[PDB]
Amino acid sequence: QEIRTFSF
Amino acid sequence: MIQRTPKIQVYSRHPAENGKSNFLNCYVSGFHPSDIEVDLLKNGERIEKVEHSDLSFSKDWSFYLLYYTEFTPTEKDEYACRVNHVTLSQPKIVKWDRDM
Amino acid sequence: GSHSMRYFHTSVSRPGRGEPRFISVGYVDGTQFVRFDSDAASPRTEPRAPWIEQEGPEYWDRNTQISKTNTQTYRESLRNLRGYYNQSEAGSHTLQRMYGCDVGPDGRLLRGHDQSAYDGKDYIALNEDLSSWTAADTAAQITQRKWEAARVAEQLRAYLEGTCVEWLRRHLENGKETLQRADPPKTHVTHHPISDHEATLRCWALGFYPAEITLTWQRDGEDQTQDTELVETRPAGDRTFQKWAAVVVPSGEEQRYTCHVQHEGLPKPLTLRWEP
Ligand SMILES: [Cl-]
Ligand SMILES: [Cl-]
Ligand code: NA
Repeated sequence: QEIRTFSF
Repeated sequence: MIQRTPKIQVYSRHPAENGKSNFLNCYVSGFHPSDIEVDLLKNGERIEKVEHSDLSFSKDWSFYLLYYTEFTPTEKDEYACRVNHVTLSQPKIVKWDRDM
Repeated sequence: GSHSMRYFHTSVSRPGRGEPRFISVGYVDGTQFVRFDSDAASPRTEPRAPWIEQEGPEYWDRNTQISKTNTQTYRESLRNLRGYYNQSEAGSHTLQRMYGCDVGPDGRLLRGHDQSAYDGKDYIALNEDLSSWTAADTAAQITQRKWEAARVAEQLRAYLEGTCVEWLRRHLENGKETLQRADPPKTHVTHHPISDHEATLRCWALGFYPAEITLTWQRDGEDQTQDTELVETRPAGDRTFQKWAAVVVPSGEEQRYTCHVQHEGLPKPLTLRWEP
């Protein structure tokens, strides 16, 4: 499963 | 910004045997940015409906793609890959050579 | 041997041509197993290897929702990055990110990864400690401070040490007949006359998996690194890889050259010579 990306 | 021009290899999936159906590959790699135009050619003419891999990249962030299609090598037919990229002023044509 | 699960994320702005495309691909070692593309007619996490197809609808739904949210998050990130570099709205830019986990033969965590690049240049990376960041420049320091304030490293550490390795182990078991099978190279040496004075010896490795391989030429037992043309390992399209290494040799001296092959699928390393 993937993880959410965090806003740069 | 800094851009990177594609490396190109043209080759068959299986060992080439004249008259035996095979797959013709054009592997483009080492390039940045990711937009790129790749055609496979038979006797100088663009082969229709060529398929390609999903865009991904190497550890150095440069992109790679595999373009591929069925082909039947013969003594006389000429195959090639034609590549255009922002780093290229003219399309680059690499001929298929069964020794490479 | 050792194994990895990695996701490769590419987002590319294209002003005047809609919103930035986001594509995610997932790999176990050299085997792609999923894709998501915001430019697909119906964007969805899609299987790309047979062994993943057995995952239930919850897997596909959850990953699709994560990826659809990621499309928006990466678009926000591209807008932020453009500002951090004082860049015009006219230009196209690329944001790449790779993350995932490595395990050893025992399935235990070796290390985790979360690294990003902007326009092909390293931007920010999670350090191997999974607790601190390395920022490339004062723009990336803005992202670092934002991720420090939000405790992002702690969230990534929890994922990398838990979810990531648990899923990698699951994939390795479900796809064991391929993912845990090393296929050795089929090897041979060809000879290509150049002139009366010289010929090329080319050592081929075909049909191998995974891509890691050592392929070298020696002359009189001395490695010929500078004088060897070594092409990039290339995909055949049947999961396997190909590679060759070539040396230019004086006529009549061919038997002084040996090609050496090491690969996980081989019971023993190989030594080959041209056999006329
Ligand atoms: Cl080549
Ligand atoms: Cl989307
Ligand atoms: Na060629």
